[PDB]
Amino acid sequence: GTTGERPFSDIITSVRYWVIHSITIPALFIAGWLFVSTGLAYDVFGTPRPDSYYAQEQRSIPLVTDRFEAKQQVETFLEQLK
Amino acid sequence: GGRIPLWIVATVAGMGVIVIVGLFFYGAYAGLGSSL
Amino acid sequence: GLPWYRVHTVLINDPGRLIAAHLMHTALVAGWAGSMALYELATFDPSDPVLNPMWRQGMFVLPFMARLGVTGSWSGWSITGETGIDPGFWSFEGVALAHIVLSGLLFLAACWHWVYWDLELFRDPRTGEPALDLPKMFGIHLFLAGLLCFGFGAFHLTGLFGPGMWVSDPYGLTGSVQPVAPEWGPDGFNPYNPGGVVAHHIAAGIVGIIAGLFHILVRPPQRLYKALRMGNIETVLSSSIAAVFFAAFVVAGTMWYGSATTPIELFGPTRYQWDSSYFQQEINRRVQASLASGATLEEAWSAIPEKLAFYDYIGNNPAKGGLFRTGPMNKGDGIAQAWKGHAVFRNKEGEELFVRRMPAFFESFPVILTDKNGVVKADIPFRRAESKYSFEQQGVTVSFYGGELNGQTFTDPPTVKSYARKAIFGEIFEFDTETLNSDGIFRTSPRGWFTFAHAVFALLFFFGHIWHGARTLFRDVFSGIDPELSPEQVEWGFYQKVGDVTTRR
Amino acid sequence: MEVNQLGLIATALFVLVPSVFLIILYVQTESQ
Amino acid sequence: MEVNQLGLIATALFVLVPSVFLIILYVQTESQQ
Amino acid sequence: ARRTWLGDILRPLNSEYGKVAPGWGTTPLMAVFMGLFLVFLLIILEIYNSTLILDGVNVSWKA
Amino acid sequence: RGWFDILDDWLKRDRFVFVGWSGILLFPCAYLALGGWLTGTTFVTSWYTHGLASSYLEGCNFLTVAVSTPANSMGHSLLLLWGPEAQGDFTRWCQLGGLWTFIALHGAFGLIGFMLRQFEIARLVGVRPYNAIAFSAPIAVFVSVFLIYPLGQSSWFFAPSFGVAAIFRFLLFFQGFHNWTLNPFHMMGVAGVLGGALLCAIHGATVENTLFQDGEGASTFRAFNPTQAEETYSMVTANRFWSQIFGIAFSNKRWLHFFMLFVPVTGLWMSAIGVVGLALNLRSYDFISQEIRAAEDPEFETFYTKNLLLNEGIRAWMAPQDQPHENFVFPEEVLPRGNAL
Amino acid sequence: DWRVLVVLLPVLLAAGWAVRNILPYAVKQVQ
Amino acid sequence: EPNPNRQPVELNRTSLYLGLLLILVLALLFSSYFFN
Amino acid sequence: SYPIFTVRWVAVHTLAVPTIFFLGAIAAMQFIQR
Amino acid sequence: GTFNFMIVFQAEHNILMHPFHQLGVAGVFGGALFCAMHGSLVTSSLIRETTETESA
Amino acid sequence: TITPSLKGFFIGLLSGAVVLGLTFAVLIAISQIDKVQR
Amino acid sequence: METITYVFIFACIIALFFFAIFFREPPRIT
Amino acid sequence: METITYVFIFACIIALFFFAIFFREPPRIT
Amino acid sequence: ISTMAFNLNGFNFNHSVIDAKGNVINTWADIINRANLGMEVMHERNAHNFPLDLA
Ligand code: CLA
Ligand code: CLA
Ligand code: CLA
Ligand code: CLA
Ligand code: CLA
Ligand SMILES: CC1=C(/C=C/C(C)=C/C=C/C(C)=C/C=C/C=C(C)/C=C/C=C(C)/C=C/C2=C(C)CCCC2(C)C)C(C)(C)CCC1
Ligand SMILES: CC1=CCCC(C)(C)C1/C=C/C(C)=C/C=C/C(C)=C/C=C/C=C(C)/C=C/C=C(C)/C=C/C1=C(C)CCCC1(C)C
Ligand code: OEX
Ligand SMILES: [Cl-]
Repeated sequence: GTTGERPFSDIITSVRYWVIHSITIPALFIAGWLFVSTGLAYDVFGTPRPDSYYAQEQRSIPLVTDRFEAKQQVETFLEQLK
Repeated sequence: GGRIPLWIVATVAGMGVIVIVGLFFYGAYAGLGSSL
Repeated sequence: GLPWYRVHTVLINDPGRLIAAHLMHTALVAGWAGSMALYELATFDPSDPVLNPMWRQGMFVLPFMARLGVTGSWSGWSITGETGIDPGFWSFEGVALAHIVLSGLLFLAACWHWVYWDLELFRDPRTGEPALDLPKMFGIHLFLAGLLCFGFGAFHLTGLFGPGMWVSDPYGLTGSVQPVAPEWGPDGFNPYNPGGVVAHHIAAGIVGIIAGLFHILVRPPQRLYKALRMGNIETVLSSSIAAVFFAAFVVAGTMWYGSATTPIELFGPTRYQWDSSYFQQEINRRVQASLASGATLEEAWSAIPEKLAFYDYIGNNPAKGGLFRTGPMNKGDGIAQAWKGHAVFRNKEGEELFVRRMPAFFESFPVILTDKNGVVKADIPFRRAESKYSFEQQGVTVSFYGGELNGQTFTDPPTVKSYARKAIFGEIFEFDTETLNSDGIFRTSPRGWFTFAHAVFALLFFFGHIWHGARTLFRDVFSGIDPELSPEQVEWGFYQKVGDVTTRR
Repeated sequence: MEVNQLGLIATALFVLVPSVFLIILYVQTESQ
Repeated sequence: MEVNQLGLIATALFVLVPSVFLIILYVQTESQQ
Repeated sequence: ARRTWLGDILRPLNSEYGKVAPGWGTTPLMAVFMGLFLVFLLIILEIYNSTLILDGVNVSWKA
Repeated sequence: RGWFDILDDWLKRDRFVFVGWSGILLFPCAYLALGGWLTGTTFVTSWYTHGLASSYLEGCNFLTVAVSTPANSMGHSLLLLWGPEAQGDFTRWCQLGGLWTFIALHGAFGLIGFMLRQFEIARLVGVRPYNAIAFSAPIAVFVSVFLIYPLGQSSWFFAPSFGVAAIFRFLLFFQGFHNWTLNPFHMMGVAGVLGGALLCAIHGATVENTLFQDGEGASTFRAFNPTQAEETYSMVTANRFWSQIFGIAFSNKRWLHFFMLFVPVTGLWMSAIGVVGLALNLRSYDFISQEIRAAEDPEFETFYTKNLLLNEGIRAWMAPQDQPHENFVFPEEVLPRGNAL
Repeated sequence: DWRVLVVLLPVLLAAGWAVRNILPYAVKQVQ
Repeated sequence: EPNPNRQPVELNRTSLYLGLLLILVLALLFSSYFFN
Repeated sequence: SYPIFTVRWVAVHTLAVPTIFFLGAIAAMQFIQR
Repeated sequence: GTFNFMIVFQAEHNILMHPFHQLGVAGVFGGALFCAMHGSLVTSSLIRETTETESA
Repeated sequence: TITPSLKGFFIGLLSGAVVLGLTFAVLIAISQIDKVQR
Repeated sequence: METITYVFIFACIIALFFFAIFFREPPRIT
Repeated sequence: METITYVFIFACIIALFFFAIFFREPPRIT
Repeated sequence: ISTMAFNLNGFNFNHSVIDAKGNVINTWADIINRANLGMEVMHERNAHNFPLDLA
C-alpha cells in the first residue's frame, strides 16, 4: 500500500529536487573538506598531527596513567612537545 | 515530477561513487598510511 | 496432550495446588541449605583460621551463617579460632537442623494443600471462578516484607535483640561479629560502610511498611490494570523474574568488587586487591615503619602477621582459577602451612632486585627482576646462547626475612631460581600437597563461584522475563494469529494509525 | 591418565537421568 | 576410609536401572485407563 | 468448595477481584516516585563507580 | 481524548518509518551510537589510551580504524562528559576514551529500544512476538561481551574496541589468554551459528528446488501471489528427497521454522554464558590429566599441548604492546621461540 | 576562530538556497 | 472431588529421538571436561 | 498534493547530510602528507 | 587439531585480514541471522489452528 | 558540602531533563496539530 | 574407564541413527 | 561418599513408606 | 583458503602509519601482527633450521 508520502523515483527525477541539491550536496562536501583542510578537525578532537605524536627525541608513548589526574596528564604531555 | 529520466541519475550517481572510492584507494598509496 | 515443556501450567487456575507446588519448592531449598551445611561441617578443618580459613576449603554456606552471627559449633570450636565456647542452640549444627525440620514441615503442608486444593477462599464470591486478587495480595506481602526488613535491621543488625553482623578491619585481620550502629549520613551509601546496611534496612523497612499500606487500601487505576494485565498471574511472574535478575546482578557485582556484606575473611580477597597491590602496600608500610624505629630487617619482616602475608599471594586471587578445576583451593596449590618469609633478591653488586609479579591474565609468566627503577637486571632466559641477564651471570642471591627462613641466604643458582619462580605469585608459603593429593593448579574461591553462578543465572532469568512478559501481553495470540484477518489491517495506508480499525482512509 | 574419578558417575547420570525422563514420557504416550 | 571407588557407581546403577524399569511400566499402565 | 475456619477469616482479603480506581487514578503520583527512585539509583551507582565523589565518602575497603 | 491518547495516535501513525513509543528510546540512542562510531573512526585517536592511531584522519583505513577502549587507568568509569575525568571538556573526553562508553551505553539502550519496537509493532499488527524473542540472543551477546566481560576484568580497556581489526585482535587475545576455542560454551555457539547458516541455505535451496510450476516462464519468481492460499512448493516431494538422501526429513512446516529460530538463538546464548565465565578468568584452559602426564613424560604430545605452546607465544609476543600500561619489558632472551624462527 | 566560519559558510549558503527555493511549496503545508 | 485441571502429557517418537540425541551429544561433549 | 516535509524527510537528512560532510572530510585526508 | 590448523593459518597467512574470510564470516553470521529471522517471522504468523494445551 | 562532581551530577541531571522536556514538548505539540480522523 | 565411556556414548548415537531412520514415525498425508 | 550413599538409600525407603501408606491403591469392595 | 594455499595472503598493514619523523605509529594491525609473531615462532618448535618459514 501507500503510506501517503511522495515517491522517491518521483523526487530524484524532479528538477526542483536537483535545483536544491545541485547546491547543498557539494556545499556539504566542501564544508567537510574545509573542516580538515583548515586543520580544525585536529583541535576539536585532539588528534595528533603527523608532527605531534612524539617529542623530537622521545620514543615513549604519552599514555594516561591516572583516572582523576588524567585530563591534567594529557595537558602536561602537550607542553613537552614545544 | 519525473523530468530527469531515472537511468540518467543512476549513471551520474554511480560514476560519482566510483570516483570517491577510487580516491580512497589512491590514498592508500599516497601520503598518510602508505608506509612510505 | 500437553507438551513436556508446559506440564506445570495445570497450576495456573489452581491457587491451592499452586501453593502446594510453592511449598514443595520451599521445602526443597531449605532441605538443600540444611544438607549443604551438614556436608560442610563434616569436611571443614577448624584448626587454622590464619592459613586454612573457610574460603580455602570450598565452603559456600558456612560464610553466610558466619556473616549474620553464627560462628561456633556444638563441638566447641569457633571460626575465630577460640576454643571452649558454648554457642547454645544456634550453632552451625542447630541452624542446619532447623532447616531440615523446616523442610519436613513444609513437605507436609504441601501434601495438605495439594489434596484439599478446592478451598472456598480461592473462589471469587461474585462469579464462583477461581480468582486471586493480586493487587491486594501484593499490598499484604509488601507490608510483611517491610516489617521483616525493618525488624531485621532494627534488632538483628543493631544488636538490640540479636547478634549484629560480621565486621572487620580494612585488611581482613580481625574480623568478628559486632553490633552495628546505623549510618544515616551520605556515607551510608558507601558499599564499604556497614552502618549503611543497618540504615538501609530500617529506612527501606519503614518505606515498605507504608508502601504496603497504600497497596492494601487503594485499587490500581483501570489504565494500569488493563495495560499490565493485572487479572493475569503471568504478569506477576514476568515482573517478579525481572526483579530477581536485577537482584542477582547486584549481588554478583558486590561479590566481585567487595562490599561490607562480602568480607574477605569469609569469601577471600577480590581480584582487585591483587591488581592494586593493596596488601603489598600495607605490608610495606608496616616494614618501613618498623625500620624507622630502629628494628632490624629480620625484626621488621618478622613482625608481619602470616595472615597478612597470605593475602599478598596470587593463589588466593579469585581470578586465577578455571571452570573445571573443581573443589577447594587447597586441592590446587595445597594446604598452606607457613610463611617462608619475605624473599629479597640482590645481584652480585648488592643492589636489591624485585621479581616482576604475575598479572591475573597470565596462566604462565616469565621471571624478570628489575631494580628499584624498573630496569631489567636479571631473568630466567629461554634461549641461553645470547643471554645477558642470567642469574648465573648476574650472581643473584636470595635472602629471607621473617617466616620459616628468616636469616637464611641462598647462593646456588638453581635454588635462587626456584624461589624467584614463586616470587611471581607474591609472598612464598610452605604448602602440604600430600594430604589432598593437590595437583598444583590454581583454583578459584567461593567469591569466584558465587559471582559466576549468579551472573549466569541473572542473564538466563532475563530470558525468562522476556518469555513470560510476552506471553502476558500477547496471550490472545499464543496459540496463533487470527485466521480471518485481512490486508486492510496489516497493509499500508488503509488506516492512519496502525492497528486501529476506526481510523479508515 | 590421572582423570577425575567422579567423572564417570557425573557422565553416567548426565546421560541416564534425562534419557529415562524422555523414555518414561514417550512410552506412556504410546499406550494411550 | 580406603574404600572401593567403583562401589559408588555400582550402587547408583544397581538402584537406578531396576527402579527406572519399574517406573516406566507403571506410568504407561496408568495412561491406559 | 470446602469452607474452613481459617478460610472464612481470610475471605475478605480475597474478595475484591477486579476492582479498580477509575481512569488514571494515582498514576501521576506513581510516576513521581519512579522518577525519584531513578535519580536515587543514579546517585548510588555513581558513588560506587566514583563518577560522583562526595566529602566523607571513601569507597575503599579503608572505610 | 486526553493528551496521552492524542500523542499515542500520532506516534502509532502508519508512515514510511513507524515511530511508536519505542522510537523515543530507539532513534536517539541508535543514531548516536552509529554517529559516535563514524565520528570516532573518522577523526579520533587512541594515542593517549593505547599508543595507536585509529582514525581516517591519522591515515588508518576501513579495516584498522577503531573507536578504542579507554585507558586501563579509568577503571570501569562511566566516563560521563560532565564527570570528574573529563570535567566537561569535549576534546579531553575524546582523548580519554569517552566515545567508547558513549557508543557502548547508547547502543545498549538502542538495542532495548529495538526489541521494544519488535514488541510494539507485533502487538499493533496482531502477530506473535517470536521475532522479538529471537532478538534476545543478539542482546545476550552484546551485554556479555561488551559489558559483563570488562566489568569482571580490571577495566573497560580489555573490552572490545569498535573496529574491524580491533575485533580480530580481541579474537586472538581470547585464544592466547583464555584458550577460548577449547571452551564447550563457545563450541555450542559455533554449532548454532554454523548450523544456522546450514539451515538457512538448505531450507532456501530446498524450497527453490521443489517449487510447483505455477506460471509458464523460466523466471519462477513471478509465479507467486502473496495472497494465494496454496503452498508454493511441495512439502511432500521435499520430504521424500531428504528422507532418501539423508535418511530423515522434516515433515512439519511449523516445527521446521521453529527449529530455524531455536538453533542460532540457542547458540548465541550458550556462547554468552561462556564469556560470563571469562569475565572472571574462569576458563576451560587446561586438561589436568594431560598436564600431569606431559610434565612427567617428555614423549607425550597431543594437539592440546601443541596449542598451548602457541598460546604461550601469543601472550609473550603481544602483551607489551597490547597492554602498554603494564610497562612489560621482555628481554630477547626470555621470549619463547622454537628453533630458527 | 576564522575556521568556525569558513566550514559553516557553504552549509549556510546551502540552507538559504534550499529554503528560498522551497519556501512557497512549504507555506502550503498549513492545514 | 477430583481435580479438573489435570492434563495428559505427550512426547512423540520424533521428540524422543531428538531428545536422546541432544543428551548423548551433550554427554560426548562435556564428558572430557568432567574427567579433566 | 504531497507534503515535502515529513518524518521520513527528517530521517533521510539526519543521515545523508552528515554523510556528505564526512566524505568531503575524508576526501581531503587523501592529500595529507606526513 | 582443527584449532591447531586455524592458529597456524593465521600466523602464516593473516586470514583474519583476508576479504574472502571476512566474506565467509558475513556468510555464516548472516546465515544464522536470516535463519533466526525467517524462523521467527513464519513462526510469528502461524494461523491459530490449535488450543493452548497442544503444540502449535 | 558541594563538590565538583556533584555539580557535574546536577549539570547532567538538568541537561537530561531539558532533553527529555523538549522531546515531549515538540511531540505533544505536533500530535495535537496533525491529528488522526475518525 | 574414560576410553570405554567415550566409545559407549559414540556407540549409542550410532544406534540412535539406525532407529531414527528405519524406525521413524512414518510421514503420511492427512 | 559411602556415608552419603547409605543415608540416601535409607532416606528413599522412608519416603517410599510414606507413599505406600498414604497414596496406596485404595482397596475397593467387590 | 584455496588461494592462501598459493600464498596470496591477507592485507598487510604492518608499520603502515608513520609520523613526520618516521617513527612507526602502531595501529590495531600491528597488534594483530604481534600475536601472529607469537604463533609463528612457537609452532612446530623443532621443525625449522633456517630463518624463514617458506611453506
Ligand atoms: C538513609 C537511608 C538509606 C541508606 C543509608 C541506604 C543504603 C543502601 N542502600 Mg538502600 N534504600 C533506602 C534507604 C537507604 N538505603 C530506601 C528508602 C529505599 C527505597 C525502599 C532503598 C532502596 C534500595 C535499593 C533498591 C538498593 C539499595 C541499595 C543500598 C546500598 C547501596 C550501596 C551499594 O552496595 O550499592 C550497590 C548497588 C548499586 C550501585 C545499584 C546498581 C545499579 C545497577 C546499574 C542497576 C541496573 C542493573 C542492570 C539492569 C544490569 C546491568 C547489566 C550489565 C551491566 C551486567 C546501601 C546499603 C542497593 C543495594 O542493595 O546494594 C547491595 C540497591 O539495590 N537501596
Ligand atoms: C524461617 C526463617 C528463617 C531463618 C531465620 C533463616 C536463616 C538463615 N538461612 Mg534459611 N531458609 C528459610 C528460612 C529461614 N532461614 C526458608 C524458608 C528457606 C527456603 C527458601 C531457606 C533457605 C535457605 C538457603 C537456601 C540458605 C539459607 C541460609 C540461611 C542463613 C543466611 C541467611 C541469609 O544470608 O539470607 C539472606 C537473604 C536475603 C539476602 C534475601 C533478601 C531479600 C531480597 C533483597 C528481596 C527483596 C524483595 C522485597 C520483597 C522488596 C522489599 C521492599 C522494601 C521496600 C522493604 C541463615 C542462618 C543460607 C545458609 O547458610 O544455609 C545454610 C543459605 O544458603 N536459607
Ligand atoms: C549457587 C550455586 C553454587 C555455588 C556457587 C557453589 C559453589 C561451590 N560449591 Mg557447591 N553445590 C551446589 C551449589 C553451589 N555450590 C548445589 C546445588 C549442590 C548440590 C549438588 C552443591 C554441592 C557441592 C559439593 C558436593 C561440593 C560443592 C563444592 C563447591 C565449591 C566448588 C565448586 C566447583 O568445583 O564447581 C564445579 C562446577 C563446575 C564444573 C560447573 C559445571 C557446569 C556444567 C557446565 C553444567 C552446565 C552445562 C549445561 C548442561 C549446558 C546445557 C546447555 C543447554 C541448555 C543447551 C564452591 C565453593 C565443593 C567443595 O569444595 O565443597 C567443600 C564440593 O565438594 N558443592
Ligand atoms: C520463578 C521462575 C519461573 C517459574 C515459576 C516459571 C514457570 C513456568 N515457565 Mg518459565 N522460565 C523461567 C522461570 C520461571 N518459569 C526462566 C528463568 C526461563 C528462562 C530459561 C523460563 C523460560 C520458559 C519458557 C521458554 C517456557 C517457560 C514455561 C513455563 C511454564 C511451564 C513450565 C513447565 O512445565 O516446565 C516443565 C519443565 C520440565 C518438565 C523440566 C525442565 C528441565 C530443566 C531445564 C532442568 C532442571 C533444572 C533443575 C531442576 C535445577 C533448577 C535450577 C534452579 C537454579 C532454578 C510455567 C508457568 C513454558 C510455558 O510458557 O508454557 C506455556 C515455556 O514455554 N519458561
Ligand atoms: C532516549 C534518549 C537518550 C537516552 C536514554 C540517553 C542515555 C544516556 N546518555 Mg545520551 N543523549 C541523547 C539521548 C539519550 N541519551 C541526546 C538526544 C543527546 C544529544 C544532546 C545525548 C547526548 C549525550 C552526551 C553528550 C552524553 C550522553 C550520555 C548518556 C548516558 C548518561 C545519561 C545520564 O547520566 O543522564 C542523567 C540525566 C537523567 C537520567 C535525566 C533524568 C530526568 C529527570 C530529571 C528524572 C527525575 C524526575 C522527577 C524526580 C520526577 C518527575 C516525574 C515525571 C512524571 C515528570 C546515558 C547512557 C553520556 C555518556 O554517554 O557518557 C558515557 C554523555 O556524555 N548523552
Ligand atoms: C518428613 C519429615 C521430616 C524429615 C525431613 C527431612 C529428612 C528432610 C530432608 C530434606 C533434604 C535432604 C532435602 C534435599 C534437597 C536437595 C536439593 C533440592 C538438591 C538440589 C540440587 C540441585 C538442583 C542441583 C543442581 C545442579 C547440579 C546437580 C549440578 C551442578 C549445577 C546445579 C547446581 C544446577 C522431619 C523429621 C523433619 C519432620 C517430620 C516430617
Ligand atoms: C564503500 C562502499 C562500497 C559499497 C558501495 C558503497 C557506494 C555503498 C560504498 C560507499 C560507502 C561510503 C564511503 C560510506 C561513507 C559514509 C560515511 C563516512 C558516513 C558518515 C556519516 C556520519 C554521521 C551520520 C555522523 C553523525 C554523528 C553524530 C550524530 C554525532 C553525535 C555526537 C557525538 C558523536 C558526540 C557528542 C556530540 C553529538 C552531537 C551528541
Ligand atoms: O608443518 Mn605444518 O606449518 Ca606450513 O609453514 Mn612451514 O610448514 Mn610447518 O612450518 Mn609453518
Ligand atoms: Cl627449515
